[PDB]
Amino acid sequence: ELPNYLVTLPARLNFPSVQKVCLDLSPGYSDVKFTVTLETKDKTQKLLEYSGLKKRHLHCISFLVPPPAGGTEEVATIRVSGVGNNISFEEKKKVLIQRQGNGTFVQTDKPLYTPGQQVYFRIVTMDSNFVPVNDKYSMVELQDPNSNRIAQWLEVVPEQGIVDLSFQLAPEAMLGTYTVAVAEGKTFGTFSVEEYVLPKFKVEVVEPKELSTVQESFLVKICCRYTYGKPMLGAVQVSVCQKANLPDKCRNLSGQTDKTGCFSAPVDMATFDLIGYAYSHQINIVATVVEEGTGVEANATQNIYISPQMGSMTFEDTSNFYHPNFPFSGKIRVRGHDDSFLKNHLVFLVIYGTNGTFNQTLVTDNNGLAPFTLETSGWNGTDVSLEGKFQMEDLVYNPEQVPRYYQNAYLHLRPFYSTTRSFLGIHRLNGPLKCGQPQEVLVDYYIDPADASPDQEISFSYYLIGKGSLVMEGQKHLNSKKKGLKASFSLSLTFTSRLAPDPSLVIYAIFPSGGVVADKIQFSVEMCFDNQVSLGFSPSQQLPGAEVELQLQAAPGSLCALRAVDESVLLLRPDRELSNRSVYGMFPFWYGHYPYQVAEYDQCTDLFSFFRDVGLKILSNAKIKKPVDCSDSQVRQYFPETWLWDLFPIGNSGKEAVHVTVPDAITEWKAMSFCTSQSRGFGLSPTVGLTAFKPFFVDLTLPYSVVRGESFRLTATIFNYLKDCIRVQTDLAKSHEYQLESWADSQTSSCLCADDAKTHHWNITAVKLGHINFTISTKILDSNEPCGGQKGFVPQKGRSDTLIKPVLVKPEGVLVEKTHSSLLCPKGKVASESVSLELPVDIVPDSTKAYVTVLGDIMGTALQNLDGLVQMPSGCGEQNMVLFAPIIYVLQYLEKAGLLTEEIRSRAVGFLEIGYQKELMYKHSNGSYSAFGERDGNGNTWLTAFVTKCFGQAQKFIFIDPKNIQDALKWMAGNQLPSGCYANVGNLLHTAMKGGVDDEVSLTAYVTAALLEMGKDVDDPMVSQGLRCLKNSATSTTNLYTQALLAYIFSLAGEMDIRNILLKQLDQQAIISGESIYWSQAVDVELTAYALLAQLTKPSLTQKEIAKATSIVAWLAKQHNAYGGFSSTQDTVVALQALAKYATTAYMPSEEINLVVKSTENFQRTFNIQSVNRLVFQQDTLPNVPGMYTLEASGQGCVYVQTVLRYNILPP
Repeated sequence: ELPNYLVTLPARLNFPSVQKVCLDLSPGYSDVKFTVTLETKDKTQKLLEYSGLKKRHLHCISFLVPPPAGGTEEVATIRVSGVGNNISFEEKKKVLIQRQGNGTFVQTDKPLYTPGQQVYFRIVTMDSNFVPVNDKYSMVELQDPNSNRIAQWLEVVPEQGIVDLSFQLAPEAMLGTYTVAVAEGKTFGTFSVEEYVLPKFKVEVVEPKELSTVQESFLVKICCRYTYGKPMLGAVQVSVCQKANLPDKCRNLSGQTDKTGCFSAPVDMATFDLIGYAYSHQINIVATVVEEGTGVEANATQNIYISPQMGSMTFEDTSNFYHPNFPFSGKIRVRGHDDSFLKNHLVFLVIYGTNGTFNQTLVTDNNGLAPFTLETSGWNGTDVSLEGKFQMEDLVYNPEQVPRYYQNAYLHLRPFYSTTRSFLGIHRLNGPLKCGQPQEVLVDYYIDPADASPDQEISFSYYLIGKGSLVMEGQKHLNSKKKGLKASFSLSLTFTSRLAPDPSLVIYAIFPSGGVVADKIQFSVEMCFDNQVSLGFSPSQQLPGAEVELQLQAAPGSLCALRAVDESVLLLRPDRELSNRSVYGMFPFWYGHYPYQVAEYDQCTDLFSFFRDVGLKILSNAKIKKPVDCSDSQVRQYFPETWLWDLFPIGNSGKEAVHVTVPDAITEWKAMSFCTSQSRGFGLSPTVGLTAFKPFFVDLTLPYSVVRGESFRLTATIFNYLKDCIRVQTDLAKSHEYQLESWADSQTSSCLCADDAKTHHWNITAVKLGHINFTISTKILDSNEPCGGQKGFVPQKGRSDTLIKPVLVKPEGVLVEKTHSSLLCPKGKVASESVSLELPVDIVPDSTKAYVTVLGDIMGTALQNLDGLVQMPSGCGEQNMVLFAPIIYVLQYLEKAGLLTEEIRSRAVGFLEIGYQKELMYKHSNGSYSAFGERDGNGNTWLTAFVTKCFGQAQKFIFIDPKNIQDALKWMAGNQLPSGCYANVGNLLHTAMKGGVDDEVSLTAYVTAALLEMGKDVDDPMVSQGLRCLKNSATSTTNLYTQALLAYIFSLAGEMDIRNILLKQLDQQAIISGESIYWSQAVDVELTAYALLAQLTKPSLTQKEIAKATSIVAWLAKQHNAYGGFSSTQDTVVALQALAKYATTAYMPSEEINLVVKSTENFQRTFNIQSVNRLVFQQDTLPNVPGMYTLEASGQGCVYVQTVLRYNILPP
């Protein structure tokens, strides 16, 4: 009898967690002493210290993880040693300790906001074991669509791992996709802001789910459903279309819905491409429903792939491996073409192997499961292949017609390592298992009584492993004294949130000959949270304005964050999802085997592959490893946007019930919640709904913006959902803020029967500016006369309705935007400038809107993109030169703008040090620099000028050799000729690189501009040699690009004789866009960089040119694709060069600026711009009648202040 040990532990170790190690003991020993200890570079801790017993003992302990030595990565050594009585077993393996990603998300109360409203958001950080961490937040920033950090929160703490923040938008807040970025990382939450109106109906496809070629005609059922669940009536236009790989094959249906509310029509596919491979097999259905009377329309899209498979069957519950000389079992799940499941269907099973191909026929049951149990006695331990088909024949794969093929299932089986003649198998537990409930597994066995021997009571060791960690352990002893036969037993397993969506389970057994019989299966648990959260409403369908009981159920001691939103704002845009797919989605990287830093294998199906397939480190001395192969009335004023945004504390009962008032809307409020306990973990409720509904009410169709002075149509649609015919009476209220031209001058009494909508129309002229209220009241008139064909009934509740709707009113005419700029940049003295706000007097009253905006630092976005540009290095191709070009310009801009942190500068110059050797061996021996390999080809003159530009501006950082400069000087000593330029010779023919046009005088400008940034200047003869080809060529100018490069070459030449003529066609041809002006004609950013770099050469500059250049740096600053994207080979380098010379000339970053604005009627405002809120783009409206304004600034730094006068003019 040979005793043996086993040691198991996880392979990937996480610091904020406690992990499990286990040691398995044979009978015998008991005079030796087995330890397993984790050791590392600075300590060695004790995990298990144990002496053996007379049985198989599985000792399991929980241990805390050491911190990583590098901060996020460690290869620690796990050591097993058995000492005592002159024998010393010793074995070392390796494990990985790493800090896992704390998964961070941000949710908002809505994805879509009007101007003048307040955005609320919640911010959650997560651990991988689903307990939220109270980690410190550095900075939370809220950025513009024009990428200005308009809000910033510094040093904010989460209570119970979550933090709720708020931000107020301007009444004149501009429209686009605002961003909430978190902790300088990957956590982005985008919310859109635009001018909208709330729809009251959604439109959806009902009957076409999936389309196949088997049928001949199908049905479309477009159903328009209101947001409170009632059906509606309107005009439907349906357009079905096919995409061309060219006239689009399309069919248009039209009609009107019914009392059910769904409109149906049959569609035949004689129109669509069902013949062969001509168009795309992807039908697009677009439905447009116009509501009657009001005329508001809704769209509905549906993209349906034309399925060419009649059926598909898979191996859902089948193992990868078979035990030899023992029966095999499996399930086959046979699915149809459109979510249908084949019952009692024929299954053609065929098995391939070294013995040959054998035949099997099968029939399923009325569920769709297909069970097969077979014998592997004749397989003699060889790799076999399972194959399953539908029938004996097959449909013909026509290469010219539409193919109708099947999905024949294939599986490859490899035998278990047959070191024993015993059997151990697990019957599976189908698909999705419910979390929290205890499940039962049935596991069968057969011990052969000739190798294992009868006298030893055998023990089966069961491991339940989830997310690469030993979750639940055990060992069960069964007597084998009876010379036992094939029997079975059961195990109890509970699946929690610590268990995976796909956890595994291994039962092994060790015999006294060293043989192991073992089996590993995988499960399917639904994506669980350990905190069961139930969000409920009582009575879940209430009239609006009354209270409901909101019940939150979670763990005791929880913080429950609740969000209740309207369905209509979800009908504009779909919000960011928060479900079990989303929370589990941002985590996992454990998917499969060991990590690649730590997996050591020997190479030219066993227990080692069983533990490797779950990612569990394991070591022993037994034969557990296969040897290695070489292979009544109610007033309605209300908030339509977010009902509930309150956090709630949960007491010791685990349930909290509150009374909340439903807002005065006829809609569905979708509510959801997520809770946090530190003990149990994170929870998440399913999204529930509260239908706020009244039987008889009023809805208004009105735009949210009405321009003043002229008429617009207001539609009042009255809805009846009762069971009687009622004589309604509508009354539009009268106020001085609007007027009407007597469209039946209100007081309108009219009959309307059940489930009906009646619209009244008015043409209203807006008189007063701003947010004005439209007020309407409806009453049920008494039964004087039997209207509607029957005697009218009068209800008792909800007889009267009154709706008040606000509407923004804007002044009439076109908007003149008169802008003025200033750069108040002092150096330790007060600096006083002034602006003038003047207007031509033809204006409408109350239209003058003016605001003054101060910004500290011009670059207000992508600050971390400059520091993140230094990553992902390479050593081959032309990608390395482009990816390592702009790091020099980025670090030049960092050291000229007070942001050169020495650690990232040292890392970037180390990267450029190891990239300078990988760019130095691209030199041609003729004197130029090569592109693809050494001595491969003579490149263009632009490539030589660019490599001497990126080499000659790196000697302030890194040792660059000077000999290639002299070789390049001898190289273009023959390139330029006085009797004609453009010798050219060679060209860059590279993937997705073109550069510019690169004609004669442009390449002359590159070779006479890029060659002087080694500290060189004028008195050179080579600028005069290039100048001789430009003495006559300056007259032609070759469009705006080459007049910009000729402006660049005479801008640094220092002469004025043929400079100023073409300067009267450069600056005034700029594309003026507010305070962010630029030039146009990839292309536009290159021309703006060339123009800005052309102005910033001469030393004779003043305040107005500096403020104009500040506007150019502002437009180049508010871009994410200019820097951080190296797609264009002369955009990022030239733009950062222009930013570097702008930092060279006058501008310095704002350290501390006290600024104050003053007017003439005793109004002053003081702004404080420190070093931590210099990125904040902060404004202030001006309440004065517009005129003279004075500004002054003091301290250290520069601030850019721009003022805007936006008013409206009536048009002559």
